[PDB]
Amino acid sequence: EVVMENVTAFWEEGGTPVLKDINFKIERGQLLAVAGSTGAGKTSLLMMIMGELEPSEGKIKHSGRISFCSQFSWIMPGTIKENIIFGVSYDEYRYRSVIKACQLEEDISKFAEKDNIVLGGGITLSGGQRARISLARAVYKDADLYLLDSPFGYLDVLTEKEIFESCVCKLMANKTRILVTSKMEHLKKADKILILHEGSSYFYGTFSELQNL
Amino acid sequence: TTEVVMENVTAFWEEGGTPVLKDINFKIERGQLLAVAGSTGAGKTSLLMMIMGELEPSEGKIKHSGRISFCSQFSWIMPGTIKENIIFGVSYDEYRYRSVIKACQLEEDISKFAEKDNIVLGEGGITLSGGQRARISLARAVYKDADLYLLDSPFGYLDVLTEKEIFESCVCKLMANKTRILVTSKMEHLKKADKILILHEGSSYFYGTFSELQNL
Amino acid sequence: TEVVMENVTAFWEEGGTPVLKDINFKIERGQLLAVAGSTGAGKTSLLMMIMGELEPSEGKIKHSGRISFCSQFSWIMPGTIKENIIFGVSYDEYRYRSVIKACQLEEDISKFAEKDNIVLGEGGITLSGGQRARISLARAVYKDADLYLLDSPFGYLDVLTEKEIFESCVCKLMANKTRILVTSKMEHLKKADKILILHEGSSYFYGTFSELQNL
Amino acid sequence: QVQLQESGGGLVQAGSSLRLACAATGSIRSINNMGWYRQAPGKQRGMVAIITRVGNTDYADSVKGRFTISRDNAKNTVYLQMNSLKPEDTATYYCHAEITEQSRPFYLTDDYWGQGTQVTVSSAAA
Amino acid sequence: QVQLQESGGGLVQAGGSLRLSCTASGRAFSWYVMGWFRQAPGKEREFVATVSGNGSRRDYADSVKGRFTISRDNAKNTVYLQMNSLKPEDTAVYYCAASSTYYYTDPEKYDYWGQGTQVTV
Amino acid sequence: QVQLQESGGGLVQAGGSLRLSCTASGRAFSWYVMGWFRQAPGKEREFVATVSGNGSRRDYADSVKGRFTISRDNAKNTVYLQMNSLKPEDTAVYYCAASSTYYYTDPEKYDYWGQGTQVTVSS
Amino acid sequence: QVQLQESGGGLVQAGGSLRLSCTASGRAFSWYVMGWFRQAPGKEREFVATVSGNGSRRDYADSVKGRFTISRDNAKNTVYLQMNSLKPEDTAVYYCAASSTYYYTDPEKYDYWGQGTQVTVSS
Amino acid sequence: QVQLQESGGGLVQAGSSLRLACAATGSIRSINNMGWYRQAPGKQRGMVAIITRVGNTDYADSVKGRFTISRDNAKNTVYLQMNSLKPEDTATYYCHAEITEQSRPFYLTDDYWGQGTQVTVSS
Amino acid sequence: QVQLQESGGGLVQAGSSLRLACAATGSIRSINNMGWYRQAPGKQRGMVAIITRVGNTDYADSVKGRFTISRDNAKNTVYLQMNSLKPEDTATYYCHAEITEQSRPFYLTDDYWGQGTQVTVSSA
Amino acid sequence: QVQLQESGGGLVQAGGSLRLSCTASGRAFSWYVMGWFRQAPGKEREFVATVSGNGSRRDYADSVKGRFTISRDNAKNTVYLQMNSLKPEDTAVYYCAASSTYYYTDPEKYDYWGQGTQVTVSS
Ligand SMILES: Nc1ncnc2c1ncn2[C@@H]1O[C@H](COP(=O)(O)OP(=O)(O)OP(=O)(O)O)[C@@H](O)[C@H]1O
Ligand SMILES: Nc1ncnc2c1ncn2[C@@H]1O[C@H](COP(=O)(O)OP(=O)(O)OP(=O)(O)O)[C@@H](O)[C@H]1O
Ligand SMILES: Nc1ncnc2c1ncn2[C@@H]1O[C@H](COP(=O)(O)OP(=O)(O)OP(=O)(O)O)[C@@H](O)[C@H]1O
Ligand SMILES: OC[C@H]1O[C@](CO)(O[C@H]2O[C@H](CO)[C@@H](O)[C@H](O)[C@H]2O)[C@@H](O)[C@@H]1O
Ligand SMILES: OC[C@H]1O[C@](CO)(O[C@H]2O[C@H](CO)[C@@H](O)[C@H](O)[C@H]2O)[C@@H](O)[C@@H]1O
Ligand SMILES: [Mg+2]
Ligand SMILES: [Mg+2]
Ligand SMILES: [Mg+2]
Ligand SMILES: [Mg+2]
Ligand SMILES: [Mg+2]
Repeated sequence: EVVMENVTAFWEEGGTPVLKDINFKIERGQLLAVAGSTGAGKTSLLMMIMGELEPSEGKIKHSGRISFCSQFSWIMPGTIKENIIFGVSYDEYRYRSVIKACQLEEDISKFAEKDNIVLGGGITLSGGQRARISLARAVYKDADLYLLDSPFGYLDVLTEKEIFESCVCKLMANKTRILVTSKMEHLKKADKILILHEGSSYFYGTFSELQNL
Repeated sequence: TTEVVMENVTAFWEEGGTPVLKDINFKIERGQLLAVAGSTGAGKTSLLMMIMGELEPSEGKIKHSGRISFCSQFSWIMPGTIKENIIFGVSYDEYRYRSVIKACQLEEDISKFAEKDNIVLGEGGITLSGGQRARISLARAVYKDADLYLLDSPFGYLDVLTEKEIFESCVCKLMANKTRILVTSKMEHLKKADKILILHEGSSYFYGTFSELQNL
Repeated sequence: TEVVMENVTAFWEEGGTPVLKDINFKIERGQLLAVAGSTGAGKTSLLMMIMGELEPSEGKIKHSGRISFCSQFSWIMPGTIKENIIFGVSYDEYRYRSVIKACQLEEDISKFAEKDNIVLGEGGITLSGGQRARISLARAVYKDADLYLLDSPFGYLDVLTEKEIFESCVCKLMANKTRILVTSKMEHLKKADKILILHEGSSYFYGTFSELQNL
Repeated sequence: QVQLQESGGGLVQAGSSLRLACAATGSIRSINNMGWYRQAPGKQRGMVAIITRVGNTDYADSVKGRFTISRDNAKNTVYLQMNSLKPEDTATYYCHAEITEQSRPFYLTDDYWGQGTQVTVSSAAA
Repeated sequence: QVQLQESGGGLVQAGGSLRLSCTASGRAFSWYVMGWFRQAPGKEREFVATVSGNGSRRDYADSVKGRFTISRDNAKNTVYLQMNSLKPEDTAVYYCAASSTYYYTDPEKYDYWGQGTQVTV
Repeated sequence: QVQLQESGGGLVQAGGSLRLSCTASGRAFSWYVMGWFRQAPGKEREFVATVSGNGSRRDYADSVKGRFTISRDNAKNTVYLQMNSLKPEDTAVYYCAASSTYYYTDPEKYDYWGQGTQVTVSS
Repeated sequence: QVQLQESGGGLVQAGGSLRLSCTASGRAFSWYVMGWFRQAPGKEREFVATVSGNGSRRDYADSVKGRFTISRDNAKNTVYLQMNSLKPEDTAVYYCAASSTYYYTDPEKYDYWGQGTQVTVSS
Repeated sequence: QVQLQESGGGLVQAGSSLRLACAATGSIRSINNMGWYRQAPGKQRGMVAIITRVGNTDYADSVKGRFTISRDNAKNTVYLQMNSLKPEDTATYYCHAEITEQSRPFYLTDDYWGQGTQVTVSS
Repeated sequence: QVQLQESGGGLVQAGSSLRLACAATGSIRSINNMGWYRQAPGKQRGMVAIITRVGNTDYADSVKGRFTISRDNAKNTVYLQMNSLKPEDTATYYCHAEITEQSRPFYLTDDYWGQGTQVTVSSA
Repeated sequence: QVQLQESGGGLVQAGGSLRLSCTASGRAFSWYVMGWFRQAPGKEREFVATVSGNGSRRDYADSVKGRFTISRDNAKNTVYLQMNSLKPEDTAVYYCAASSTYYYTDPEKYDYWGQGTQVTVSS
């Protein structure tokens, strides 16, 4: 599904490479965890899969159907429903299932207008509410590959636990997912793990291999 | 700040029919509170309609100094914010505004909203409770600076606890020096009235003070 | 004999210090009374009394009910500029456009593509302090009243705009209407018919500009 | 003589239903407004639901849609149908009525209150 | 959030038919999962039939399957229950309820309830 | 346009009581003057009671005066008819109707109508 | 709700001058009555100065009267405290608070509070 | 080896202030996210306030503006400044932290919880 | 008596910064509402920025966000921090102040003006 | 067109820490690239750190790298600068600036500027 071989890239010509000799193969329906220190090149790696970053050396292979969840939540003017469905056609089952999984039902049902409350000249949501709406939008989009760049960053540990278990693991169970996370709790459930440090791959393998210190 | 006088006043809604009000007499001095009590259909609203000129007397005479603010039995809300609904084309004064809200038991409700008084009313924005609607309607009427205040059953859709607070702090304290005509059938309200008019089927069954009513 | 005050004293809180102590003045029809004083003197409170928001404990106040009040603090309601200016009052183009001109708003309004049909929020956060103050003053002068109470309207205005507004609006447009202006500017005081100087609720001076000049 | 008597209270589980009833007895000429109020421990008494003689109803935001107020003008009784009970509804429920006594020469009302009925929503129940 | 009112109840001979209606007063009717529930004298409230906000999902109690039909009109803020071939077992107070939560048939998940209508067979 | 649906009809013994409801589906309910009309079999539609959009004006047929009460809930888009102390004369199909024109009791002025409910008063 | 953040505190020479600022984050800033409160070491939070939402009403503690000035900028969601002719008595943590209820000076009526700023005066 | 210790709880009157503190002790390489959670009787455990390493804060709607979360990265401590206390805030307050132990070869975190501090607000 | 003395003007390149300062000297009891104004050749004098004693500021649309007005009440000085200069800002900058002279028996103000400061912004 | 106001400046001993804040008042804060700039005595305004509108891009001057951290809160319209392990070299007036153009670290590309705050690092 997703393959990278001896991949290196630079943001600025004649600068330091943002990613240095990156190698990995993620099979269909697998969960790859991308861990690392701040500025390691994790987002930059996802930017490369999106084509926003061109490799100077190496090769990248994948199927075009990608749904990307940013580290930074973004909300368009309009209703909650308008924000989650976006371009995509509406299916009640898919919609209400995504909301449930992304811990949004309780928040939405607190409003009298429910999903029809205007967002963005309208209500202001919390960081967590915004992050949940952004993740909901990404998981609602039907793609072959899901790039989830630190979605739980502005979420409390209780909500994050519920979302990871019921959305990332249960709802998206059969889809190829790349999750940018540095949590052991998340890493235990990963098929493969990539640890980045200053553009370099410090670890690549299974959880058992990582466990064997 | 007005005198309200009625002398042998009778009126009809329909030509040649039954008179809605039969031989009405009363004199309300400046800054006084007149309580208008009666059974349903007695002609209470019709009496207020007459003061407003919407009902012309067939016989008798009515005298008053204009500048009248009227509070309907039936709450009405215009599209716009809470502030827009209360101030209603009347110049804005913070002290007067925030004092009226306090008196009309609206502060707590308004502060419950994140947008406070800037919340948009009507179908477009929000649906308030009967009590919230009634409070906003009364607030609007008491915010208007008039010489005479005609309050037709404003506490109709209010709970007894809120009604007690509003009557005491708004009708009695806030509007203390303004001439007021309050359509109410509550003894609790009647005890605080300067004069009391009791109507039954268009006729005046009682007119006098609370002590005179007590002696019956 | 439009506005008359006789031995007027009032308190905001019972048993407290009187906000206004033994106030006396008579403003004839179409005259300009300037109300000067230090901060906290009781100037706004005096206007509040004329409005009926403050009841005197002692003394008597006489005037015709038609009052238009301009607050020190600008307030803009949600709606268009025209909606804010004309407000409850009916629309007359001559009166509307003359008031805009006098209140230095024409240039600002014409800068917008939608002109007076530009939608403002509550508090007019889009507009500048001066633009907000001008819209508030425009609204007050557009209301047709017998008495105009202008409480420090030029507070958030530049000296050049204030000069234009004072000369063409307060003095030219409202020339035949009785008006009370809360101002501590000599430039404004010279054009006053009578001047009331308040200090800690008390009247320190009451008379003409020539009488004030001779002190 | 005017007596307001509440009934229907008790200890229930969360999610349970309950019907409170309050009847006006004695020399009652007429009653116009009736209502249900509640007072939780430490907290002040507040409205739950009110009903006009003609049947127009108002509700507290917390109870709107879950609770239903009704009246039998023939029986001089007000009812509170309490559905999907929450432990937040635990309080003493009071009944109020604006009653005109048969003795009164005119159609003038007086405020009458019930003694209360305790409603407890807890797993202590059956 | 929503005020519900049922109608259509009454007395009928066995093998007969009855149609119940329930109008909702409030915002976002389409968000709610509507359901019909029955409470026989001495019994608890049992689930009868449910409709998703969309109307896409309909579920029925095994006892009523093939005889009862649940329908919705979001434009009219109404939910209906067509009860055909009635048996004396169906004698109960029929309640109409709304749930703000997706896909549950347990009356414990339904927050807003109507007054109910007695059906005798 | 408004769509009206009545409920509350049925069989009752004389001296009894019945409450009819009528929900309106459509925009600007408050604009309409609501009315209750009864059609006795082999008789013309007769006016029973009317209520103004506001609820400020209520009018009743002489026959029902003092026994029937018309009420409105604009928030719930419904109009009600409380029929107390029923006589066998009141047996008819009760219709709910809306008028877009102000204050007429004639059924000719009402454009929108409901299906009707049969009310039967025995003994 | 409103989130408050004060700034401008520090060390000053007696008879000095210091200006405190407080920016509020949230809706309807004009609804809130803003106030400056000081907490002396060991003592309770004492009221210093208050501003109505409009800015029309300003009240000061007797101790600070004539030396301190409270101001507001609703467009900038800021409230200021100009502290002139400072004395060693004014050494305290200055808090900025918002009240959703009209016109009180008691800190008990203020629901939203800032982190505070230390302001020290030495003779 | 690594432990979270809460302090500052107790019985207070309504309107009172309170400062909860929670310090991370032991072999700490780094801490990423810190937060305050609460569990009232019968209700479930929920967030009060959370804080990122860089200082970005989020709050529960019920506490936003009244409560303030802060952190001292040097002292490995998180603080909850609880102002204008209401009897609705009575609950057990728990502290959470995403900690990287000094022993870990990579910058990977583990979830740590405190034992809880009881806060009781009387009326 | 009382004088207003501007300083800080000059010829700068576009994008440059500049700080104008204007101090009130003489017998001054108090100063209210100081401000900055500008007049380009041939055109009329208009506001740039104004400041109340308490510190509330208003700006011309053209300068809002780029220019910052500030005041030191102890020093009786008003300042105009002019950032990201454009050739449109070329004008004579005047300082204004509403001053109460000590001699005055009441708290009444008089309008005082500065001599002007020439600020010229070159494209090159 | 945003009005910028910095706070948090002052005196500190070397090796110390200081946190600067900058609130911007105006529309579309998220459009602007925020930046911290320092003006050393005798020197021109030099770039310190920058943040893109949403906060995805952060860049620092080589001299401050690893010691200073730039952060943003679009909900609060504020930008922060955490200055750890200060050296006497960092003594300068710290300015907060907004750029309406995407991604430049040069102060010439920044149109809106704040008043500045003096930061003094002693020994
Ligand atoms: N669009 C861009 N153009 C140029 N450089 C960029 C761009 N986006 C990021 N960078 C730089 O590339 C480097 C890698 O940063 P990156 O966004 O991958 O951090 P990260 O690994 O995602 O960690 P974190 O998200 O936790 O900060 C950083 O130095 C960053 O400034
Ligand atoms: N505008 C009107 N045109 C014609 N008849 C009217 C009008 N208003 C009221 N009526 C009639 O006059 C009587 C109503 O009197 P009115 O409504 O003033 O009594 P009331 O004391 O206000 O009753 P309630 O206590 O219900 O408000 C009724 O017969 C009614 O039909
Ligand atoms: N609405 C009010 N309610 C109670 N007290 C008030 C009210 N308005 C003002 N006061 C008090 O009475 C005094 C009157 O001050 P007032 O505002 O009238 O003076 P002023 O001349 O208008 O001052 P300024 O020049 O600041 O406007 C104030 O010190 C204040 O504490
Ligand atoms: O339907 C008749 C209508 O006319 C009355 C007459 O008193 O009142 C009107 O009074 C003035 C005319 O001076 C109108 O401008 C006003 O709108 C009417 O209210 C009254 O019966 C009725 O309202
Ligand atoms: O808070 C008291 C209140 O009373 C004053 C004094 O007259 O003005 C009120 O009086 C009018 C009636 O003429 C009310 O309608 C108005 O809302 C009140 O403001 C004033 O001090 C105060 O507002
Ligand atoms: Mg990144
Ligand atoms: Mg759209
Ligand atoms: Mg009436
Ligand atoms: Mg409007
Ligand atoms: Mg004043």
